[PDB]
Parts: sequence; C-alpha cells; structure tokens
Amino acid sequence: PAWMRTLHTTASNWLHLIPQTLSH
Amino acid sequence: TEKKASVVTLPVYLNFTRADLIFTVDFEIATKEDPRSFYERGVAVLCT
Amino acid sequence: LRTLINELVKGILPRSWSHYTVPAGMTVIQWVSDFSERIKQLQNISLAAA
Repeated sequence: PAWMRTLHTTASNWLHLIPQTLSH
Repeated sequence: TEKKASVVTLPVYLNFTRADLIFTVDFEIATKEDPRSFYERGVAVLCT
Repeated sequence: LRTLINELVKGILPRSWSHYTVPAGMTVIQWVSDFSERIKQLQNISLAAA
C-alpha cells in the first residue's frame, strides 16, 4: 500500500528529526 | 509607588489563541501613546 | 498501534502524544518540530545543570 510506504518514510524522517537523548 | 501615568500592563499569553495567561509585564509608553489605545488595540505578548 | 497509525495517516496529533498544552487545531507535522525544539532546549538545560 502507498499509505504504508509514505507513513514509513514520514516516521523515519520524524525519528531523524526528533532528538534521542534527555538525561534526568 | 503606583503607576507613572505612562505605564501599560501587557499580558503574556502562551500562544496566539490567548486562552492561557502566563504573566504580566509593565512597559513605559513613548511619545503620547494612549494606554487606552493600547488596551483597545489588543496589544499583547506571546510566548510563541 | 492501529489507532496510532490511523491518527498518523489522517494527520491528527495522537492523544497520547499530547501531554503539554498546545493551541487548538495543531497538526502533527508541526507538533513534531515543536517537540524537537522543546527537547533540544531541555537537553541544553540538563547539560548546563549537570
């Protein structure tokens, strides 16, 4: 499905943009 | 010492919706700025 | 996961994701950028504190 691939790409891009560390 | 007859209290809202007040700031007015005109024109401060 | 995928496909900000108050009618594509900026500031604050 096209929605599946486009959501995969969007979520991968979001993971790249979203920072991955925050120490208490 | 009260106000200075040239001081406006501007609200600081979180965003453009102005549904959440953060705090208030006091600003002096230059020239002949009417505190009344600032109140009527909806002059405010947004966090974003 | 089905609910979250549905929300993402329709472009609606997930309810679980919305934990801090936001202006009404805010889509997820800009929410991601806003949250990224907030996390960057939080990391700067935590690094300064530590």
